[PDB]
Amino acid sequence: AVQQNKKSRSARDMRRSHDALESNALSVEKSTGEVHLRHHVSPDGFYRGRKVVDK
Amino acid sequence: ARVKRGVIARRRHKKILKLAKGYYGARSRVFRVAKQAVIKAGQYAYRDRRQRKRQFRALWIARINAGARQNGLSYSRLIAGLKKAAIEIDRKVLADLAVNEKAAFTAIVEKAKASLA
Amino acid sequence: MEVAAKLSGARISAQKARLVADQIRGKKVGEALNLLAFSSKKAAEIMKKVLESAVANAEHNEGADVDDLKVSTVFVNEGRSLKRIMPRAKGRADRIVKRSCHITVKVADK
Amino acid sequence: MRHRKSGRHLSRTSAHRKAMFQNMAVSLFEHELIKTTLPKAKELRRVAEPLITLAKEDSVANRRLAFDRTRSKAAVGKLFNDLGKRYANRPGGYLRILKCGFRAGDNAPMAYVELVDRPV
RNA sequence: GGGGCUCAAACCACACACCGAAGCUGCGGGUGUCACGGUGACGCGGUAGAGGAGCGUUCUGUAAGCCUGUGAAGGUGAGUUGAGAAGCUUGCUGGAGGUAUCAGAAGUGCGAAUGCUGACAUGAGUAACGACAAUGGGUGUGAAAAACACCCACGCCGAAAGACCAAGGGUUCCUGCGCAACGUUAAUCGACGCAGGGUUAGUCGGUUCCUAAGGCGAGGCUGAAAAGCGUAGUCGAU
RNA sequence: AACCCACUCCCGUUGAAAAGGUAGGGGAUGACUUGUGGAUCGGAGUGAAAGGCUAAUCAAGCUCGGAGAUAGCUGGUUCUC
RNA sequence: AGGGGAGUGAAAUAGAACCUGAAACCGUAUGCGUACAAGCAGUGGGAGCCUACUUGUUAGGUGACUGCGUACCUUUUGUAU
Ligand SMILES: [Mg+2]
Ligand SMILES: [Mg+2]
Ligand SMILES: [Mg+2]
Ligand SMILES: [Mg+2]
Ligand SMILES: [Mg+2]
Ligand SMILES: [Mg+2]
Ligand SMILES: [Mg+2]
Ligand SMILES: [Mg+2]
Ligand SMILES: [Mg+2]
Ligand SMILES: [Mg+2]
Ligand SMILES: [Mg+2]
Ligand SMILES: [Mg+2]
Ligand SMILES: [Mg+2]
Ligand SMILES: [Mg+2]
Ligand SMILES: [Mg+2]
Ligand SMILES: [Mg+2]
Ligand SMILES: [Mg+2]
Ligand SMILES: [Mg+2]
Ligand SMILES: [Mg+2]
Ligand SMILES: [Mg+2]
Ligand SMILES: [Mg+2]
Ligand SMILES: [Mg+2]
Ligand SMILES: [Mg+2]
Ligand SMILES: [Mg+2]
Ligand SMILES: [Mg+2]
Ligand SMILES: [Mg+2]
Ligand SMILES: [Mg+2]
Ligand SMILES: [Mg+2]
Ligand SMILES: [Mg+2]
Ligand SMILES: [Mg+2]
Ligand SMILES: [Mg+2]
Ligand SMILES: [Mg+2]
Ligand SMILES: [Mg+2]
Ligand SMILES: [Mg+2]
Ligand SMILES: [Mg+2]
Ligand SMILES: [Mg+2]
Ligand SMILES: [Mg+2]
Ligand SMILES: [Mg+2]
Ligand SMILES: [Mg+2]
Ligand SMILES: [Mg+2]
Ligand SMILES: [Mg+2]
Ligand SMILES: [Mg+2]
Ligand SMILES: [Mg+2]
Ligand SMILES: [Mg+2]
Ligand SMILES: [Mg+2]
Ligand SMILES: [Mg+2]
Ligand SMILES: [Mg+2]
Ligand SMILES: [Mg+2]
Ligand SMILES: [Mg+2]
Ligand SMILES: [Mg+2]
Ligand SMILES: [Mg+2]
Ligand SMILES: [Mg+2]
Ligand SMILES: [Mg+2]
Ligand SMILES: [Mg+2]
Ligand SMILES: [Mg+2]
Ligand SMILES: [Mg+2]
Ligand SMILES: [Mg+2]
Ligand SMILES: [Mg+2]
Ligand SMILES: [Mg+2]
Ligand SMILES: [Mg+2]
Ligand SMILES: [Mg+2]
Ligand SMILES: [Mg+2]
Ligand SMILES: [Mg+2]
Ligand SMILES: [Mg+2]
Ligand SMILES: [Mg+2]
Ligand SMILES: [Mg+2]
Ligand SMILES: [Mg+2]
Ligand SMILES: [Mg+2]
Ligand SMILES: [Mg+2]
Ligand SMILES: [Mg+2]
Ligand SMILES: [Mg+2]
Ligand SMILES: [Mg+2]
Ligand SMILES: [Mg+2]
Ligand SMILES: [Mg+2]
Ligand SMILES: [Mg+2]
Ligand SMILES: [Mg+2]
Ligand SMILES: [Mg+2]
Ligand SMILES: [Mg+2]
Ligand SMILES: [Mg+2]
Ligand SMILES: [Mg+2]
Ligand SMILES: [Mg+2]
Ligand SMILES: [Mg+2]
Ligand SMILES: [Mg+2]
Ligand SMILES: [Mg+2]
Ligand SMILES: [Mg+2]
Ligand SMILES: [Mg+2]
Ligand SMILES: [Mg+2]
Ligand SMILES: [Mg+2]
Ligand SMILES: [Mg+2]
Ligand SMILES: [Mg+2]
Ligand SMILES: [Mg+2]
Ligand SMILES: [Mg+2]
Ligand SMILES: [Mg+2]
Ligand SMILES: [Mg+2]
Ligand SMILES: [Mg+2]
Ligand SMILES: [Mg+2]
Ligand SMILES: [Mg+2]
Ligand SMILES: [Mg+2]
Repeated sequence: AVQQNKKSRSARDMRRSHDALESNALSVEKSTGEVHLRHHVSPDGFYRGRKVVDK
Repeated sequence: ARVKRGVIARRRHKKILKLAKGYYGARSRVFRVAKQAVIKAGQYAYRDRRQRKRQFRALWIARINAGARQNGLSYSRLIAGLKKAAIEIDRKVLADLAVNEKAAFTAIVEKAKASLA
Repeated sequence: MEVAAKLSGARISAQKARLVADQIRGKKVGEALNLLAFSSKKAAEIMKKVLESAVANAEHNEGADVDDLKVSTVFVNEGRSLKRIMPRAKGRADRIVKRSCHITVKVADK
Repeated sequence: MRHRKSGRHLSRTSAHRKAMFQNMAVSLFEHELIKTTLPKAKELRRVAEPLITLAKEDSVANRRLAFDRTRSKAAVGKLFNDLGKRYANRPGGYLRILKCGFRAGDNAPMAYVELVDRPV
């Protein structure tokens, strides 16, 4: 099936009112000061104040 | 002599689209829909120049009716008395006195009652 | 102040790229960069290079400081589109449009 | 429904699923630290942890059972000789899983599986 | 038509008042016909259709004129003027041409023709991403790696999904340098871009020798003309 | 079995495909299948005959001309008073 | 790739997809309206708010509430159909 009348500008923009994106949970590593995702290893290799992967 | 239509066609569309300002959707930005809206808006404007005279007279009557009954008289008995005495003030001025110059409206009403009508 | 930076012919659609652009409008430059560094969207990687260079333009050309700045203006315009052909069933052909956009970021101490 | 049901299909057949977790466990006992998807990392601890418990008692019966489950001669040698002796007094929980981010290619959540007391 | 209506807000007679149209009157304007020498009177819904009067566009004369870099046409706002098509004056853009008045000629006015050509919407960030043999780690390079290379381990074909001739194609083959577009994703990779290189025969396949079906065919026989058939002959591989 | 064919079901119908696929199915030393080259064609050819086939076109191919055929039939026909 | 300066030029919003650069279409910014309200989306009436200035018998923007109101073309005896 297909539309009988084309949708308007307002009709299609009302449908997109639920398309806004969310923001993640970012924490600051207390020892150094790097910003990482919450509950994730730092981009440097730190988690909860400990080297874990040494790059 | 070949004639090109580009320049006079553009001025003719722009006259219609300028009258369609403030309309909704395609009625103010595409010519085909805007032309019909401008024609229809001119039919209503012609017709509502007549209704405007009807709607205001009905408003004046409804307000003289309210003002006459505060003085103890209906609208139809007031008009009969006013024609009977001599008075020929408009309905537009009678409705204005009913709201603002209430002490002048009272004198006119008791003049109409004194005409035994 | 109001230093700008533009990226023309960004190889991504404007509707896709405008979802990211709404996240950083009016925010400070310091925190708008974190929000883009931890985003899964592809537009957030393209728009992170435009913002990072709009800050650099405010440094070399206007002697500003990163702390004072904030994203005063950001918008996404359309661009040229490439037109291709996609073969469908029963000998039919469809037209594919590959869309692009222009990304513009302005920073200002004001 | 799937009330009180255990396991993950992971869009693989049972033979594929069983064969993939052998490779991961065999690689883990050799490198001590691997990077995989988070859903796969959580299904691996139900395979690689019962193998370390089995190696705490060394006997012909146990090594044959371990080789039937990890068909790798080096992994049977690594167990019974390095692990199981290192973890001789650990009441379970021999591996640690840490979220690390998302892949560039498809945005899949990744993880780090490692052994708890690595020599590093 | 609804609310609601019972000495009615129903019905039957009588009476007085009011509401009520673009009808009639009052006031101010415009027009058609007729009459008189600006007044007077009667009119002024309208399809097919008949009759009358005009606006605007392109070119030619008026014009070796007039306007114009102290800013032409064109574009975009505002103000104003007519009963209308329309005219006029100015702000900004533009950067070199325009044409008063009165005449003459027309490729002379678009919303429709499942009209023609370009551009762009809605569906919609929706279906789909092409066999359901199958992938997991480590390392390297790199701006960046699920997909590139190497290693360890898994799977699949194996009278094929391996190898080789003929047809067909035509540089797709190898190396260095690249990633815009092409590859239904990314790409550092490629049958992609640029530049260089690469194919060696007495015996292999052709050509050369011989003919089949068939073709052409000196003379010839036939046929308005083009031409048809065919002898000697010479082409034609499977 | 290879090879040639197309009886049934389901899927697919904007298809992987302008006629396929997976499961079963018929013939399989012959009135068989197939490669290469050659012959017959538009009121003409060919046809174990279905008005079937003659380049995804067939109760008379395609292409260019007569040609802007003809259309008592549909559609459309552009500024103002 | 693309940009921010600096230079050339009378002029780079004349920058090589380069004179002018309209419309559909897509955005950012400001003013007002909009989440108890039913329909060709207008018009008659009309409050409040915002801006400008000659400070309210003015100009511009918006339009709460309310009376009336079923597009255009064609073909028809007749169409919101
Ligand atoms: Mg609909
Ligand atoms: Mg419709
Ligand atoms: Mg319909
Ligand atoms: Mg909007
Ligand atoms: Mg949405
Ligand atoms: Mg036009
Ligand atoms: Mg409006
Ligand atoms: Mg508009
Ligand atoms: Mg095809
Ligand atoms: Mg589209
Ligand atoms: Mg459970
Ligand atoms: Mg099996
Ligand atoms: Mg009674
Ligand atoms: Mg009247
Ligand atoms: Mg009248
Ligand atoms: Mg009069
Ligand atoms: Mg008339
Ligand atoms: Mg009349
Ligand atoms: Mg002239
Ligand atoms: Mg100027
Ligand atoms: Mg001209
Ligand atoms: Mg001008
Ligand atoms: Mg002007
Ligand atoms: Mg010149
Ligand atoms: Mg002239
Ligand atoms: Mg014409
Ligand atoms: Mg028209
Ligand atoms: Mg048109
Ligand atoms: Mg038409
Ligand atoms: Mg018309
Ligand atoms: Mg159509
Ligand atoms: Mg049309
Ligand atoms: Mg869309
Ligand atoms: Mg849908
Ligand atoms: Mg869905
Ligand atoms: Mg889907
Ligand atoms: Mg698939
Ligand atoms: Mg498919
Ligand atoms: Mg595939
Ligand atoms: Mg691998
Ligand atoms: Mg790797
Ligand atoms: Mg893959
Ligand atoms: Mg096998
Ligand atoms: Mg060849
Ligand atoms: Mg090539
Ligand atoms: Mg190659
Ligand atoms: Mg290379
Ligand atoms: Mg690609
Ligand atoms: Mg890239
Ligand atoms: Mg190449
Ligand atoms: Mg020979
Ligand atoms: Mg012969
Ligand atoms: Mg011959
Ligand atoms: Mg002869
Ligand atoms: Mg010969
Ligand atoms: Mg020969
Ligand atoms: Mg031969
Ligand atoms: Mg075959
Ligand atoms: Mg057959
Ligand atoms: Mg059949
Ligand atoms: Mg069948
Ligand atoms: Mg079946
Ligand atoms: Mg069979
Ligand atoms: Mg079959
Ligand atoms: Mg038999
Ligand atoms: Mg032949
Ligand atoms: Mg022939
Ligand atoms: Mg014929
Ligand atoms: Mg028959
Ligand atoms: Mg026949
Ligand atoms: Mg055919
Ligand atoms: Mg015929
Ligand atoms: Mg013919
Ligand atoms: Mg014709
Ligand atoms: Mg003829
Ligand atoms: Mg018509
Ligand atoms: Mg007109
Ligand atoms: Mg300009
Ligand atoms: Mg352009
Ligand atoms: Mg010039
Ligand atoms: Mg230009
Ligand atoms: Mg525009
Ligand atoms: Mg807004
Ligand atoms: Mg209520
Ligand atoms: Mg409300
Ligand atoms: Mg509604
Ligand atoms: Mg409604
Ligand atoms: Mg109103
Ligand atoms: Mg009004
Ligand atoms: Mg006002
Ligand atoms: Mg209203
Ligand atoms: Mg109504
Ligand atoms: Mg029609
Ligand atoms: Mg009919
Ligand atoms: Mg009928
Ligand atoms: Mg209707
Ligand atoms: Mg309708
Ligand atoms: Mg009707």
